[PDB]
Amino acid sequence: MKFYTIKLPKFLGGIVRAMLGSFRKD
Repeated sequence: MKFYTIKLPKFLGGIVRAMLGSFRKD
């Protein structure tokens, strides 16, 4: 939540947004 425990650069950050951007709740 606060930050990813993974030392990733923006893995989920750029990707997970894509997932949501594809979900489009409203």
